[PDB]
Amino acid sequence: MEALGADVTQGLEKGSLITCADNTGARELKVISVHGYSGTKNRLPKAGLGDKITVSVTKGTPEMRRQVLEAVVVRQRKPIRRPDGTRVKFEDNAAVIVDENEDPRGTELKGPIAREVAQRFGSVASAATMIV
Amino acid sequence: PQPSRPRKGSLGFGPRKRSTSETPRFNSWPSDDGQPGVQGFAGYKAGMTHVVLVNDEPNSPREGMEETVPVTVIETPPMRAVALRAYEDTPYGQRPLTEVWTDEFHSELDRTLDVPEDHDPDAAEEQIRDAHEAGDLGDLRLITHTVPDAVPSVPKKKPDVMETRVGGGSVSDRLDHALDIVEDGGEHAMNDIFRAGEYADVAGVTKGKGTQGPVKRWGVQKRKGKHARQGWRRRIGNLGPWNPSRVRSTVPQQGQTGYHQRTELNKRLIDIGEGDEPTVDGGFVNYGEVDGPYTLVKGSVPGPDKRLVRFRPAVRPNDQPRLDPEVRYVSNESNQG
Amino acid sequence: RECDYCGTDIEPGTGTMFVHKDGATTHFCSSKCENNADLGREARNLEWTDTAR
RNA sequence: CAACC
RNA sequence: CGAGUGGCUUGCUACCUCGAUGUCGGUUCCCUCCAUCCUGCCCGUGCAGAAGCGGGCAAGGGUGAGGUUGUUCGCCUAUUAAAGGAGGUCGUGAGCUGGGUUUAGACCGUCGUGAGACAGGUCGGCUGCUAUCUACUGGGUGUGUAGGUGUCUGACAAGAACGACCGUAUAGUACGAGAGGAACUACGGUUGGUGGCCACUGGUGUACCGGUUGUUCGAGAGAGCACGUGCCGGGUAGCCACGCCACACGGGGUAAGAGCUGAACGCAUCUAAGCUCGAAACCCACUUGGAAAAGAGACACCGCCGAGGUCCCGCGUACAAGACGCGGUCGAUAGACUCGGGGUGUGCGCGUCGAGGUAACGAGACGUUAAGCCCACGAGCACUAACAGACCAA
RNA sequence: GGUCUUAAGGUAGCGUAGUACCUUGCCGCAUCAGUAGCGGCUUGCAUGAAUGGAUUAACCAGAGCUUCACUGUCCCAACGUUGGGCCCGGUGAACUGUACAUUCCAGUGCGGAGUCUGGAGACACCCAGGGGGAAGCGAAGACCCUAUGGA
RNA sequence: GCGAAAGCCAAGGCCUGUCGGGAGCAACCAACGUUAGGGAAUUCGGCAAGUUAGUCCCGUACCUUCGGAAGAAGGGAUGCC
RNA sequence: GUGGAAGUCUGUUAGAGUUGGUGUCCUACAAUACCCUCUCGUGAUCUAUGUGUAGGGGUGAAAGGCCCAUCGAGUCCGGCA
Ligand SMILES: [Cl-]
Ligand SMILES: [Cl-]
Ligand SMILES: [K+]
Ligand SMILES: [K+]
Ligand SMILES: [Mg+2]
Ligand SMILES: [Mg+2]
Ligand SMILES: [Mg+2]
Ligand SMILES: [Mg+2]
Ligand SMILES: [Mg+2]
Ligand SMILES: [Mg+2]
Ligand SMILES: [Mg+2]
Ligand SMILES: [Mg+2]
Ligand SMILES: [Mg+2]
Ligand SMILES: [Mg+2]
Ligand SMILES: [Mg+2]
Ligand SMILES: [Mg+2]
Ligand SMILES: [Mg+2]
Ligand SMILES: [Mg+2]
Ligand SMILES: [Mg+2]
Ligand SMILES: [Mg+2]
Ligand SMILES: [Mg+2]
Ligand SMILES: [Mg+2]
Ligand SMILES: [Mg+2]
Ligand SMILES: [Mg+2]
Ligand SMILES: [Mg+2]
Ligand SMILES: [Mg+2]
Ligand SMILES: [Mg+2]
Ligand SMILES: [Mg+2]
Ligand code: NA
Ligand code: NA
Ligand code: NA
Ligand code: NA
Ligand code: NA
Ligand code: NA
Ligand code: NA
Ligand code: NA
Ligand code: NA
Ligand code: NA
Ligand code: NA
Ligand code: NA
Ligand code: NA
Ligand code: NA
Ligand code: NA
Ligand code: NA
Ligand code: NA
Ligand code: NA
Ligand SMILES: [Sr+2]
Ligand SMILES: [Sr+2]
Ligand SMILES: [Sr+2]
Ligand SMILES: [Sr+2]
Ligand SMILES: [Sr+2]
Ligand SMILES: [Sr+2]
Ligand SMILES: [Sr+2]
Ligand SMILES: [Sr+2]
Ligand SMILES: [Sr+2]
Ligand SMILES: [Sr+2]
Ligand SMILES: [Sr+2]
Ligand SMILES: [Sr+2]
Ligand SMILES: [Sr+2]
Ligand SMILES: [Sr+2]
Ligand SMILES: [Sr+2]
Ligand SMILES: [Sr+2]
Ligand SMILES: [Sr+2]
Ligand SMILES: [Sr+2]
Ligand SMILES: [Sr+2]
Ligand SMILES: [Sr+2]
Ligand SMILES: [Sr+2]
Ligand SMILES: [Sr+2]
Ligand SMILES: [Sr+2]
Ligand SMILES: [Sr+2]
Ligand SMILES: [Sr+2]
Ligand SMILES: [Sr+2]
Ligand SMILES: [Sr+2]
Ligand SMILES: [Sr+2]
Ligand SMILES: [Sr+2]
Ligand SMILES: [Sr+2]
Ligand SMILES: [Sr+2]
Ligand SMILES: [Sr+2]
Ligand SMILES: [Sr+2]
Ligand SMILES: [Sr+2]
Ligand SMILES: [Sr+2]
Ligand SMILES: [Sr+2]
Ligand SMILES: [Sr+2]
Ligand SMILES: [Sr+2]
Repeated sequence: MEALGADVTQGLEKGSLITCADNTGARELKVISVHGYSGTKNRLPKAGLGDKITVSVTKGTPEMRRQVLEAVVVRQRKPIRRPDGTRVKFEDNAAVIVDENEDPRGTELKGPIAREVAQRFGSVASAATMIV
Repeated sequence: PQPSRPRKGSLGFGPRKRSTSETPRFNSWPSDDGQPGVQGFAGYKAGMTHVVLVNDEPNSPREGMEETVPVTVIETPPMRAVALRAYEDTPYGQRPLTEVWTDEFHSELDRTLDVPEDHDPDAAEEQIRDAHEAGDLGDLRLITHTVPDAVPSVPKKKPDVMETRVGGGSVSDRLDHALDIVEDGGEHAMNDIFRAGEYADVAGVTKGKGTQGPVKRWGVQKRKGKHARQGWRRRIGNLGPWNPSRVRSTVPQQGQTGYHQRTELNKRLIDIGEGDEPTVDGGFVNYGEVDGPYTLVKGSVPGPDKRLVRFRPAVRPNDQPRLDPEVRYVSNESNQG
Repeated sequence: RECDYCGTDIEPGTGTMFVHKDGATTHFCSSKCENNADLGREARNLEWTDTAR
C-alpha cells in the first residue's frame, strides 16, 4: 500500500473488539483478519492504524449483527510515530466499515480520524468531521 | 501438523565467542575508483542525541520537510598514519613485504609498541618500487593509530593501532600518495576521507553481556502456559533427535553473548564538525563532555560508550550520496531524565 | 511548542499528543505530566508546574 | 492410535 | 492390459530385545528428502488480453492464525504469494504435557446361572535419578611450532543474511467490438527473518522522593514492623521492545529452455567437436571465526643485561573461576567536596487564617519555600587512596 | 404374518441418553467458523417402570456448555526481589564401575556398533552448562504366552 | 475489630526451625513483585494467576416442596475535624 | 414485636479433614513431608484414657478397607534342607 506517512505499533489483534465509528448501524466490531498480512508461527495476527481489516459485527442493529464486512482502522490507543518524532495516540480503538472500493458504507463518521488514514482512504476522509 | 518456522538466530555470526581484538578489523575494503586515498578512519563512541533534518531524499513525498533523526555522537580526532606497509602477491595469497616508517611519533605511541630508533625508509621504499616493477605488488596499506589523549572522556592514553588500506588511482600514484602522508607525520582527519552525507560502514565490538541463556542469546521461546511451571522456564525442548546420536552445533545453547565484532553497513554520516554543538546537558551519561572533532552517525553504532569504532567508505551502498544534509536542530537536552 | 499541561517548552522531536474523544488535542511533554493528568490533577494546583508558577 | 477379545 | 520405483499406510514373518529400548496426540528444538504448494526461469494451449489449464528446470527461502474434536486425519472460517507432502526409534517423556490410552474405585448398555467380560461408552485416578564417559555450546591452563612488542596473512569453517508482498508512475496504455486489461523499467512502503542500539516512545527500576492505613517508641519531630516495598503515586541510571538503526547492485559458470556455426548424411539438423545466451538455484561479491594450516605462516621494530613481563596498587568499555581492558604522580584511576545535570513535589520550625468552641482545643489552608530530601551521571579539584616495594627475563 | 420359540411380547413415561454401533444422525440455537453444549425430531445396533420409571425446589472441593467482569494463559517477552547457583574456609556422603575408551560418517554384524571394516576427524588437561547418545541408572516385564505352578 | 480473626505491642522466652566468608552477585532453578497495547487468541479444560471483597442504605428475577432461591442481580455510601 | 429452632449458613476460634496446583520434595526434613488454595466445624461431631472383639477369625455407612511401614486371609517360630 501507499506509504502511511508514520510508523505504527499495531495495537490490535485478531479477535479484538473495537468501536465502529460510523452510522452504519454497527456499534462494536470484532477483528477477524488483516488485509495483506502474513505472520509467523504462534503469532496472533496484528492490525493497527491505517490497515484494512475484515470484521464481524458483534453489537449493533439486527440486520448488521453477525455480518462479515471490511473496515479501516481509524483510531487506536497504542501510540504511532510521526516524521517529526512526536507520538500520537487516541482515546479508543475504532474502525469504519468500507466496501469493495474502500468507500465508507455509512453516511457519517463519528469522532476524530488520523490524518495518515486520509492519504490512504480519501473517500473515507471526505466523510470525516475531525482529522488530527 | 507442526507448522514451519525459521530457526532461532543466525548461523552467520559464529562461533558466538569473545572477540580477540577489541579494536575492530575490517575484512574487506572499498573498490579502487576515485583519486588515491586512505579508505578508513576511527573514533570513540560518546553517546546519542537527535537532530532535526530537512528531508534530502529526492524521491520522498516529504522532500524538503522537517524530520527528526536519531544520531550517535562519535569523537573523531586526528589520527596518524605512521607507516606504509606493502603486500606482495604470492602463490599462497598476500603477504607483508616491507614497511616504510617515519621519525615523528606521538609522545605516547610507546605505550603500545617499541618505536623504531633505527630505520631505512629509502631501502624499504626501494624494495617496494622494485616489487612494483616486477608486478608482484599487492594492495598498499597504512599502519594507523589513534590519539586517545585528545579525547578527555576516554581514560586510555595507550593508542589503538590498525592497518587501513589505501585505494585510488593507479598503484604508482597511490603508492606516492601513501608515502607523502606517512612522511609528514601521518596526521590526517575525518574530513580528509569522508564528507557529510556519504555512507560509511561502521565496525565495532558489541557491548558485552557475559553468559546468557538461549532465550536472550538466540531468541528461542520461553516455555509456555503449563510448560512454564513444572521446573523448566527458559530451557529449550530438546538438544536434538535420537539420531544423529550427538548434539549439533546448530542447536541454540547458552554461552558468551556480546563483545563480538560487528560491521554495520550503510550508516549515513549526518555531519562532521568540531566543538561542542552535539554535547548534551549534564554530559553524556557514563562518558563525559564533547568539545573537539566529532562525527554524527545516523542511528546506532555497535559498542558501549568509549569503545573504538572504525569507519570505512560503504562497500555496498544502496543509495546515492546526498551531500551535506541541512541540520536545523541538534538536541542538547540532558540525557538524564 | 508548549506542554498543554505544565507549560514548559516541549523539546522538539519529543513528547506525545493525546487525541481526546471529542476530537480535542493535548500535547504532553512527558509521562510525568500525562500521569498527573490521568490522576485528575490540574496543573495549576501543582507547584512545580510553570502553569502554577 | 496408544495388547489381550 | 503390461513394466517398475518407494518404504509414508496396511498385511505377513517371528530375525533382535521380556534380569523392561516407556506406548497416542500435542508441544519445544535441530538436521534432512523431493514425488514442488508459493517464490525464480522456461515449454505448450481448445495461448488476443487478463486469467486459467497442462508440462519442464529448480529444495535458496517461505508455507502462517483460528472454531468442534484427546484426536492423527478431517470438516469449517477469515486472511495469504502459498498457507505442499515426507524421513530423522511413526526424531524429540535421564525435555515438557497427561486430554486419550493403560491397573486398583464406580456407573450404563450388551453378554454371562454366577464370579465376571467388552481397542463399547462414562466420572476419578502416581511421571523416580546429585551426568562417569561421549556429544555439543561457551570459558580457561599447558605443551608444540622456538627473547619481546605491534600489525597482518588465509588454508579451512559458518550464513538465508536476506526471503516475500502491497502500492505509484508505466497506463485506463499494449491487447480486445466490448467487457475486461497487462509488461520492461524507475520509485515509495509492508511483512517474515537477521545483527545491533537506547537520542525518541514504552516497560521495569524492593536507588530515590512523596501520600497514607494499623500498631509501637508518651505527643511533636523522627522512626521500626505489616515478607522480604504495608499499601498507593511519580520515577534517575542501567537493562529492555512494544521503541530506533542497518541488512545490494554487479560479476562468473550452468539447468530447463531460446539460438548460432556445423558435420556424420553434398541437403537438413541448437550437438556429435565449437559457440552466444539463460533460474530465487551453483561460484564470487558481503558478514563472522580462523597460526595447532605439523609446509605449525608473513612484516616492522625493540631487546639479549636487559626489551618485555609478573607480583603489587586504583579501577571497569570486561567478567560465574580463569580470561579481558584501562590507569598508577611523566597521573584525574576510584572516593570526598563543590558546581553542573537529574528524581520527587514544597521540609522542620515559626506567623496569619481556620468550621466551631467560655476556654482548652482544633482537621486543614496560605507564607516563609522552584522548598526540603535524594542520585549507580558529568565537570572541576591531587584533599584521601593509586604508596612502598618485590621478582622473572634470551 | 393380517401365530412361532419359550410364559408374556414393552403399557405410563423417557429417548442419538454417563445406554445409539451406524454418528460429526436431521432441524434449530450460538460462533467469522462449534465432532462440543442446549432445544426439537427419534425406526431405541442394544430405553422403560422399587434390575424402579418420570420428574424435581434445595444442597455439592461431583461431570459438561455459555455469558458478563478480569487478567502476562497467550501475542512476546522485559525489568526487578529473596533463597540457591559461581568463587573461598571447614565438614563431607551416595548412586554407579567386565575391560578398553578423543570421536564422526557410512557399511557390516543375532537385522538398533565409541570398540568389527573403510574413510574422515583428532595436541593434553581443566571450568561452567543444557541433557543428543551410552538401545544411560534404578526394579530377574506388572502386559503376552509357557508350567500336568500358587492363591 | 464482630471476634479466641489479621496486623502491631507487653509479661515471659529466644537469636539453636545452629556452618560461615565473597562476587551489583552471570546462565539456570525455587518462591515472588511490576509489566504498554490487545484480552482466553493460550489449553483437553481459564490449569495457574487474577477479578470481587468488610459494613450501611436502596433494590432484587426464573423457579419453589412456600422453607427457600437471596449476599440473586444491579445501584449508592464509607476518612478526618 | 417477642422467642431462639436447625444432622441451618459464614468462619485457618479450638478442632477435624484434604478439591486443585498434577506446585516443592522425590539418595527427602519425612519409607507418605512442605506451601498456597480448598471442605467440615451443635453434631450420624471431634477428641483423651480405660476396656472389649483375633486370623478362614475380627472389624468394616462396603474401598477387599482395616486388624502395629505387613492383608483377595496378620505376625513369629516350627513342619522345612
Ligand atoms: Cl487471520
Ligand atoms: Cl513450551
Ligand atoms: K492386558
Ligand atoms: K520385551
Ligand atoms: Mg501453535
Ligand atoms: Mg535517559
Ligand atoms: Mg525526555
Ligand atoms: Mg524370535
Ligand atoms: Mg532406558
Ligand atoms: Mg524434480
Ligand atoms: Mg534447505
Ligand atoms: Mg516417535
Ligand atoms: Mg529422550
Ligand atoms: Mg518420564
Ligand atoms: Mg531427571
Ligand atoms: Mg476426560
Ligand atoms: Mg478418562
Ligand atoms: Mg481393554
Ligand atoms: Mg442431542
Ligand atoms: Mg414391575
Ligand atoms: Mg523374569
Ligand atoms: Mg495378568
Ligand atoms: Mg488355583
Ligand atoms: Mg500488559
Ligand atoms: Mg490452539
Ligand atoms: Mg482455578
Ligand atoms: Mg478408645
Ligand atoms: Mg473391587
Ligand atoms: Na520439576
Ligand atoms: Na528417547
Ligand atoms: Na518396490
Ligand atoms: Na508424542
Ligand atoms: Na526450495
Ligand atoms: Na482444528
Ligand atoms: Na522408541
Ligand atoms: Na514423563
Ligand atoms: Na509423548
Ligand atoms: Na548467472
Ligand atoms: Na429391561
Ligand atoms: Na458433600
Ligand atoms: Na508475570
Ligand atoms: Na545426555
Ligand atoms: Na553454631
Ligand atoms: Na413469630
Ligand atoms: Na489438598
Ligand atoms: Na489366616
Ligand atoms: Sr516432528
Ligand atoms: Sr584491520
Ligand atoms: Sr576474513
Ligand atoms: Sr510436573
Ligand atoms: Sr545412534
Ligand atoms: Sr536388557
Ligand atoms: Sr531432483
Ligand atoms: Sr510458479
Ligand atoms: Sr476424524
Ligand atoms: Sr501416527
Ligand atoms: Sr487421564
Ligand atoms: Sr474413544
Ligand atoms: Sr472397560
Ligand atoms: Sr611431540
Ligand atoms: Sr500497477
Ligand atoms: Sr472499464
Ligand atoms: Sr519490610
Ligand atoms: Sr486493597
Ligand atoms: Sr542447451
Ligand atoms: Sr604457530
Ligand atoms: Sr412405546
Ligand atoms: Sr431419581
Ligand atoms: Sr577404525
Ligand atoms: Sr547440570
Ligand atoms: Sr519482651
Ligand atoms: Sr553448632
Ligand atoms: Sr514501581
Ligand atoms: Sr478459551
Ligand atoms: Sr480456543
Ligand atoms: Sr456492591
Ligand atoms: Sr452445620
Ligand atoms: Sr463453615
Ligand atoms: Sr491430581
Ligand atoms: Sr501457586
Ligand atoms: Sr511422594
Ligand atoms: Sr454458636
Ligand atoms: Sr499395616
Ligand atoms: Sr523352614
